[PDB]
Amino acid sequence: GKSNVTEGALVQNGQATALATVQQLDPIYVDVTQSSNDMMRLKQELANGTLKQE
Amino acid sequence: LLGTQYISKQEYDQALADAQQANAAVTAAKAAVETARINLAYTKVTSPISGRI
Repeated sequence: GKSNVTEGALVQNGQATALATVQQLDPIYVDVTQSSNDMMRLKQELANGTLKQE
Repeated sequence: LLGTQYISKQEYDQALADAQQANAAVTAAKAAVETARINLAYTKVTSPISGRI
C-alpha cells in the first residue's frame, strides 16, 4: 500500500502506526454480517427441519 | 621470544589470545563510544531530508 511515513521521519520500535501496508489479494475474506436471531432458525431449521445443505 | 626458549608456545598463545581477547574488548568499547557519540552528536538536525523548515 502507501507509506505511513516518508523518508527521514523518525520511527520507534513496534510503534503505533505501521509504516507500510503489505497485502495479499489472491484470496480474500468476506465477513458476512448475519442477524443474530436469523442463523438460529438456520440451524433451528437445518435440524428443524429440514432444511438441508450441500 | 617465539622460537626462543621461554616462549612455551602455549604461553605466548596465552597472551596472543589476550591480544586477541583484549582487542575484541577494544572493538567493544569503541562502539560504546560510538553508540554514545551517535547518541550525543545525534542531537539533532535533522530529518536526513534537506528542505524548507
